[PDB]
This record gives sequence, C-alpha cells and structure tokens, in this order.
Amino acid sequence: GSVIKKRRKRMSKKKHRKLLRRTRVQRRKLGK
Amino acid sequence: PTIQQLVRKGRRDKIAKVKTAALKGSPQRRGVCTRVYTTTPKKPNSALRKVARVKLTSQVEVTAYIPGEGHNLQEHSMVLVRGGRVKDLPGVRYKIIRGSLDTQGVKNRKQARSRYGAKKEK
Amino acid sequence: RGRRDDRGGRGRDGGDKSNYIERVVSINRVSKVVKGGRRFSFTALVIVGDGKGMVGVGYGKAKEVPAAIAKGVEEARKNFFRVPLIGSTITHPVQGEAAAGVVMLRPASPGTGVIAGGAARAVLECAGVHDILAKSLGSDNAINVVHATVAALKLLQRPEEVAARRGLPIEDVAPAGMLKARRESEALAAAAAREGSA
Amino acid sequence: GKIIRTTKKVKAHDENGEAGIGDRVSLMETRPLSATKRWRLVEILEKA
Amino acid sequence: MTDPIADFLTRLRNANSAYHDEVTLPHSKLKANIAEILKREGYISDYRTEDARVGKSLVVQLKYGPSRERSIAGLRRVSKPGLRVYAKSTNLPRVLGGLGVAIISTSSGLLTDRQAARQGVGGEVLAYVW
RNA sequence: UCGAAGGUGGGAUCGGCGAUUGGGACGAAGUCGUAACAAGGUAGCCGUACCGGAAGGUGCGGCUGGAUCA
RNA sequence: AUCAGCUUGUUGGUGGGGUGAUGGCCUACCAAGGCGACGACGGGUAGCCGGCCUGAGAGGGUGACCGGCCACACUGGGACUGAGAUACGGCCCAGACUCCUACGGGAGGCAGCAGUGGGGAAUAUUGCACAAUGGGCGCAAGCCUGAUGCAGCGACGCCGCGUGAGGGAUGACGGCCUUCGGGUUGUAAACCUCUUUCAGCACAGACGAAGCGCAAGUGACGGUAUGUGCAGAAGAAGGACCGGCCAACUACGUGCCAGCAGCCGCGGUAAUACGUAGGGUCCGAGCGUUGUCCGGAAUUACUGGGCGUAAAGAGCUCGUAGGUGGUUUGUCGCGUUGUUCGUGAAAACUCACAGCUUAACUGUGGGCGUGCGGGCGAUACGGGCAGACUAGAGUACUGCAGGGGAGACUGGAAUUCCUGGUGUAGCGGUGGAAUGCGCAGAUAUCAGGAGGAACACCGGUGGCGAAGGCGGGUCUCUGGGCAGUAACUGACGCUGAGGAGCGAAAGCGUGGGGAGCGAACAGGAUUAGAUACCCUGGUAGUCCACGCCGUAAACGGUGGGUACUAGGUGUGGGUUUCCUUGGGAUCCGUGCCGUAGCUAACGCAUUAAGUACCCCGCCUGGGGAGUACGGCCGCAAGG
Repeated sequence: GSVIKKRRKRMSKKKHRKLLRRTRVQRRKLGK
Repeated sequence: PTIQQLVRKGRRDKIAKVKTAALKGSPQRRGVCTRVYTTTPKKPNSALRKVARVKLTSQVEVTAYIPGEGHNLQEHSMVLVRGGRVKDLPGVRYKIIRGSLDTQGVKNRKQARSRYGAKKEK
Repeated sequence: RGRRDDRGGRGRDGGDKSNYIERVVSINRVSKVVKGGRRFSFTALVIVGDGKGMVGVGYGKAKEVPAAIAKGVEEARKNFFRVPLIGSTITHPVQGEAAAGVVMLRPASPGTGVIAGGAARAVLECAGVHDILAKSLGSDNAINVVHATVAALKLLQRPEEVAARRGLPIEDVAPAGMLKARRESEALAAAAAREGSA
Repeated sequence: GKIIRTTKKVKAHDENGEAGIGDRVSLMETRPLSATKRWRLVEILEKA
Repeated sequence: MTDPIADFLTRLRNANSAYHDEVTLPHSKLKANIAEILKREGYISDYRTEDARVGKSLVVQLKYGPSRERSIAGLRRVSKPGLRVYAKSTNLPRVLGGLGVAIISTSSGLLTDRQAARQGVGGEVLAYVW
C-alpha cells in the first residue's frame, strides 16, 4: 500500500529502541 | 471458518464499551464541586467553556460542563451531575443539571424550558 | 428541482401518452478540479416504470439538475427491463449482487407492503410489485443498490419458464399454494379486465 | 450442527476380572457402589 | 479427494458454466442415484455408464434450451462433510420457492423434496439444484 | 479422640498511597532544524549493529510498494 | 491458561462401625491408584428456573411482579426434641455490638407487617378486618392467623374517559410579519341555541354469603360501587421540537461573544442551527432528559462475513492428540428417520369464546410446551464390525537431468605488502579541491616471494532445494525429483492445535586467520551549520573451526491437499506415432499473452485471485501498542 503506515510503525519502533538503550543499565540493576 | 475451528474456539463478541464511569450504572450523581475554571476548546471552535470539575459521591474525580448562560454554583456547591456529551472540550463528558439541589434554574429562560430548569411565569 | 409549478401561454407543455411512474433516487453534485478551481456537475439516478412490472434504470449526467433528471428519463426510456411476478408479489427469494450491492428480494403473503430501503423501495415502487420483502446488504449506496436490485430482478424467472427448462408439466414444477395464488391473481385479472371491457 | 465425538471416562465394577484392556464391554447403571463407581458390566462381548 | 459428490456437482457446475455437451465421471452408487433423480426431473438429458480405466464411468449429456442456454441454473452442496445437514419431515427445505428441487436421501433411497413431503419421510438433505 | 473462635509463624495473591523518574495523549504558539511525499534534491522501506541535540546517518543482507534507460 | 499438573481418605479391596437407606460417610489393615489440553487444580463473578424484554428467526440481554426449587436468619461452630429441623420470633458455646445492674450477674437479635435513623439519584401508613380463601388446635360451638382479604400514599406503569357540541364573516379587537396592496393567527373568538358524562349537592343503595351459625344473627371493604334526581359551559392543558437526517420558518436581539449540539457542525453586525417573539409541527394528563439492555450491526456472520494490495496466510517443514476419508458385498441399528406411549405443573405466550358500560384485566377450551425417556418399524447416507478391489498412497525394476548437501585435496587472473632491478618529481583524488603518500627514491614498468578472500567468461528471466539458499575444478560420502513398465502391498490417504527440527544478514561466546571492503573513529572539503552525502586513512566485523541467537519487504506481499473449467506461444526434463533432425501425442516443470468466470478497482485467469470439498493459521475502526504487567527461552542484545 502506502509507505506512510510502515513509517508510523517504524517511528514507534525506533523510539522504543532508543528508550531501551538509555534504560539498559537501569533495567539490569533495578531488576537485579 | 471450517466449522470444527468454531467448535474448538471462536465467535465471541468484542467488549461491553462502557460509556460513563460515574459509577454503579446510575443516571445522575450529586457532587461536591471544586475549581470552576473556564477553558478553551479545539481549533475550529474557539470560545471559553464554563466547566467545573466535580468530585462525585462515587469517590471518582471528574470534570463536568455547566450548560446555560451562567452558573449559580461557587466553590463547594452540591451540584447534581448527569452524564452527557460535549465534543468540544476534550475529556468533559458530563453535564450539571440546572434547576437542582443547589444550582438554580436559568433565569429569563422562556423557550427551552425543561432543560435549564426555568419555572413557569406566574 | 425547484420552480416546476407554472402556467405558460406558449405553444405546448407537450403532455402526451406514456404517463409512467418516475422516481428520482439521489443527486450528488460531482466536482472536477481543473486549472483554477472546480467544475460542478450533477448526477441524477432516475427510475422509471409502469405498474405492470417493467422497470428502467437511467443515469443522468448534466451540469443542471432537471437536465440530469431528464437525461436519466431518456436513458431509462432507452433501456427497459421486464420483471416477472405472481399477482402483485415476487416469485421466489433471490439475492442480487452488483459488485458490492447485495439485495435479498423475498416474496411474502399479500397485504404486507413493500418493505425495503429507499433505493430498492424506489425500484420496486415504480415496478408492478405491491407486497414483497427485501433488504439491502452491503455497499450502503444508491447506485449499487439500484443496479443490484435490477440484477436481482434479472435472476427472476416464471414458474412456467422453470417448467420449460426442465421439460416438466407444471403442477410438477411449482408447489400448490403458489399455483393457487396464480389462480387468484389471474382471477382478479379476469374480474378487473372484464370490468375494463364494459 | 457439527456431530461432535465425545468421550466419557466412566468407572465400572468387575467382580470376576473378566475384562482386560482394549475390550468391548457392556455397562449397566447401579447403586452408588463407591465414590464414582456407578456402573457394573454384564455380558462382555469381545476380549481384546 | 475428500468429498465424492462435491466433485460430481462441481464438475456439473464447471461443465455447465463452460457450455459443454457432455461430462465424464467416476461411477459410484450415490452418483448413479443422483443422476437418476436429475434424469427424472429433467435437469440433465441422459447419462450412460461406460466401462473404463479400472472402473465404470458416468457420461452425462446436459440439457440445453432453444439456443445456448442452460437448464441447471446452479448447484449447491449443503449436506457437506463437517456440517451434514439433517431435515425432519416438517420441513424438507423448499428450494427457490419450490421451483428448485432438493435431493433428499431418506431411508427409502434417494428422493426429492416433494417425494419426501408426500411419502412422509425425511432424514437428510444433500445438494439442492435449481 | 474430634473441635469454632483466639494466639504465634512464614509465605501466596489482589490492590491503595510514594519522593523521584520513563514514556503517552491533547494544546497553540515558541525554539531548532527539514527526515518523508516529485529522481523530495544522498530512491525509499525491512531486519540488525553502531553512532548522533533532534528528526536521523552509516555499515551488512534483502525487497519494488523504484526511477529515469548505459 | 498472563491458573498446568493436582490428589494420600486420595483411588479401589476385605473385616468392622455408622445410617431410614447405598457409600472413604467413618475406621483398622492391604493394594496403589485416581483426575487432568473434551481444560484437572486455582482465580473472578453469579442464587437457578417457568418466564420477561428484544428480534423475521436464529440468537442477544435479563431472573422485577406472579409461580416453582435452593441457601441463610447478628457472625461462626454444635447437637437435642421430634414423623419431619438453615429450628427467623428454641436451646448450648464463642465472638462483635446495644441495654439493665444494689457490680454479685442478667437481657437482647424487624433479611415477619407497619415504623425510625443511616446510605442513596431514588422506593409508601407506627391502617381496618378475619366477612371471603388457606392454615392450626378442638366432638362441636369456637379461639388464634401483619397468610390473606381490603384501604391509605406516589401520574410509578398500563388502559379508558373529560376539559363541550351545533350555528356562526367575502372574516372584528389585539398580536406579529409586509413588496405598505395586504397577509396571517382564524370558524378560531364574541355572540345564538343545545347537552350535561366526570368532578359538585341531594335521596335510594348492592353483589361478593346454594356461605357459616342453632342461633336470631353475620360484609372489613361501606354508606363505598351503582342508580334515579337538581343547578349551570358551568370546576378543568401542557411539554418538546421546527439546518441535515427528521413532520415542522419567519422577524427582532446580540456578530468567534454569549451560547448551541445525537453525529455532521452552527456563532467574525443582513443566524430559517445561539436568546425572545409570532407561527407551524408532533405528541397529550402528559412531554422531554439521563441511565441500562436488545435492535438497526451480515459490526463475532450456525442461519449470515472475511484474509494479493483495504485489518487479516504462522519464515519453512516434519509429526502427537484431533478433524476428515476412494471402490464394493454383508451384518449391527450407535447418528439419522418414521410412528405410538409417557412426560414438559399452574400462570404466561398464541387462537377462538365468555365476563366486567368498553378496554386494560380476568376466566374457560384448544395450540405452544421447539425437548427428553420407553416400545415398535425402516436401512439410502454417516458410523462400528467382518470381508473383498486397484485408479489414491507407498515399494521394486530400467533409465535420465541437476550451482541439492557435507568432507577432503587443488587451480589461475586480480588487489595488497615484501625483497631486487630500470628509473625520476609527482602521484592520488574531485563538481572543483584539500587532508594524504612522495622527493629517504613514490606512482610507472620487469622479475621473484608471501597471504588472504571472491570465483571473469559459461550465466539467463535457465537448473536444483521444503524455505533460507546454492555457481573455479576433482575425488569421496549422501538427500530429493521426473519419466517408463506395471512386479508387489492393498486406502497404509489428507491436514495437523500444542511439539521438535531447519532458518539470509547483522549480532554473541571460546580459538585461529586477517589481503580487499569497511560501521564506529579520525582529519579534509562542502555548508549558516554538517555529528551527513563526496575524499583520505581506519578498529570490530566480513573468513575458518565449534556453538548460541531465531529474527527480514524470511515477498508470488497469495497456508496445505484434491478434482474440474477455450486457448495461443516460448523454454527445462523424459517417453514414444508419423514424415523421414521435422511435426505430432503424452507425463512433469517454469515464463509471456489471452477467453469464460471472478474482483472495490487494479488485476488474476489450467502455475487462478475461477468452480467446489477437507484440515490449519489468522482479522474484527485508528492511535495507545506488538508497548506495560506477568511468565517462558536467551551468555547478552533481545525474541
């Protein structure tokens, strides 16, 4: 179809990836 | 689809989709009103809407709209909030009854007459 | 469609034969972007018919509303369509499909009334039916439900035609209640016809 | 309208041990002989 | 190969839709009875049973009208494996208001809807043809 | 012998509140850029990795939902 | 199943015990089962039903009145009495609470009918009778009965009746519009006759009682219902709405304000959409709003939907339960079907009829009670059992094609470095340049050496593999496919929830290897500024061995199987009839064009998205979000 749907989805995915970069450490230690 | 697949598991309805969380499945709830501030709607409709957030007896914190020209209610009035729908300010879906326990009916209202609670001329 | 009531001292309004039943179903202004703006035109879906059960379907394109209605009248005039009945009912339950238009046309006992939505109600009120029971499933439109209703009336056939296809002596094609309804409807055709001769 | 094949693990009572696994036994309803042993079997048809 | 009769009526809808003169089939008992019913109601013209690779075969010639137009205006298998549709005597489902017929295989053999009505027996449907 | 309540004990599980913090939705109007839509001015997108104030950029493989045609 | 295992009187046996009665109900011993993806054990909510509401029906919602069952009686245990016990107005104990006490100790129990406080948007009188019907005791009279019969209260609901009728003008007064002519309110009003139900005031006054009673009386409702009288239009209309859907429009007043709105949307000084007025429309003792449910919604599609691109085909296979099953003979009668018996209380529902001034309402008689059990009958189809068959499926035999896979050994061209020649000032790079390598001997060329990776040409719309994927050569081991004959087996088939296995690239672990390319990382340039493209360098990586991970636009965006449905032309594998390599015919493969048919359209179109059957996956507006919480796998990234 259009690539707009694909790109909205991918924006969400990207943002999430970044959010796991920055909290990586914090999730390990707060979880442990 | 492949009717044994429906014998296994399938074909249930979706979700009740409850409209109002006032509580209990009750039509109107009296409430203590607080902070009667006036707001700004969405972009095609610009005005100042006269809302008041109300703590329903049902312990929940909601924000109701006050229909009519003006509101008799000040801070700490016992307003009787029914459920409605105002599109125009987001998150305000309740309307305060006018002509009720505390908030008096709309004065010189002569045509609408059941809503806005104006009693008949003597 | 306004300002039609008029008295003219001119040559003629040209009122004449074929006083048929004519129904205008819908009109939606159809726009077209060209260089510097929009060009508005008009579409009128015109149903014509007589109370025998002959139906037309016309589709008028013009940039005036009575012009589009008149062109739909002439186009349905050019293209009629025969519908077979029993009395004033329909023969048997059908489903018609015009690519998304689903319409179920089911017969009923007489007196019930034409129960259908407005497009199918138009095509059946122009026609020779008075008591059938339809429904418009899918496509939620006027053009596809009119054209789907006419395709549904193309899936109709006589009891006799069915008997002929199978080379069987009727009785042997219908069941008996519907043959009795043939006797009732042809009997009232005889009563109103012989009252028509005198 | 699907004709469902269903199973029913009943429990049953052999005094003489005439049946074994895989057999085609009959059944008949009795008095409640213990906590869910409510069947006794007479005229076992086929053995394995 | 999962349903025999669906391949039978399927082959009659394809050979009927594509303007064919005859059709060839693996002969069986139930297809012979359905072919005999569609003989007796006149939806097909006649069938003949051949001997062939290993087994017998069913060659049905189809009955057309005053031009190329068709007598069987459809088939639809209803008593299909997985939802075999049963019918009490109260209603042998009427088909196309009665103009179509319903091949119903009662305990007396294979009948039509009308024969299942008058003789007072029901117990199946099979495909019904109009 | 059994035994309700009571007492001691360590857990399951359902929630309420919590300084601070993550993101989310809406707001107009603000600041910064201009990533995408035309070959959108480096074709776009998928997976993954790395990096970057942000949109993003690059690598490796893939894909036409790509273009003009050497 | 974001709850997968639970159970030790737990599963069965024997001897006792207990009970009105069978029994892990209980007990001693012995045996060791039992229950679970047809959801066990846990969690959440819930009295169940005749019914009620909605609906064309199928179904959805609900369990108020009336009726039938069940459970409980301040909270939690226990027995006793008795024909019979959750013993509401019994007992015993322990609690929590209210109250009396001379402090030693007692008393309580509206979830009976009234009634009070509280909670709440909200739900009635501390009524009168046992006259009727039911119940108890009594030989009977009779006594008891907040069951019941009635009454009060609330438009809380359903139905019926009233607020007058007939006459009445080229259409008054007043009102508001106006094109300044008039037009509307309006036959409506005033007036003129007439009639009075229902309220009002009078007098008469029930049936309910073929009852009870041996007493003479007896109706709570009741001086009610209802009669017959009297006076007189006499005492009696309101609410919503008039942009669109959706019956019904004009003026005045504010002009992005004040407000409206079910959605679409109306307000920026000429709004039929806001407020007021006229007028209209729709209902009417009511009319609007809010809430809750069904409907429309075929919008969870059994009846009755879908999955190339709109939401939707698991990355791909193998296979457990399951679902489904070619040809044919027999038998059983489990599914199916026919018929009769029993039952589905009454009420309701539907049809007819009777009763109340009518109706709601009530009663009588049918039907309904879509079901279930028993007896008797049928055997086509499904199934079970016992057989038979060769077309599906698999095997043998003869060939044939192939970058199918793994292991091992080896080949040359090219790039880079190295040593040595020959030989000099530039080379490299770009849109144009500069960092850079050079002048210590570079680039260039010749000879030799090292080492790694990738395989030019053949080679493409071509082959093989289940899908990823697979191309230097040779050898070794091994997998699948196709055709031909029909030798064998004789339905062994299909699919496949969970499950195991394979699964590009990137990434991960340990150990090697490291030429070229190269994220990150530098400098140069461009630019307003480049954390970018372009340039020069460059580490992990790319490579091999052994494992992880499990993802992709893993795409034909098309699950697997099967049968059929006009053709035309390429090319890949193999059999055969004819000309004699050419053509035909055939089985399997892969492309391009094309009818019918299909589709929302583009398109598909014998390699279907066509016509049908079988099984699986999956979808239910967009965001929030393939995210949180929880669990599982993983070294981590993460899935």
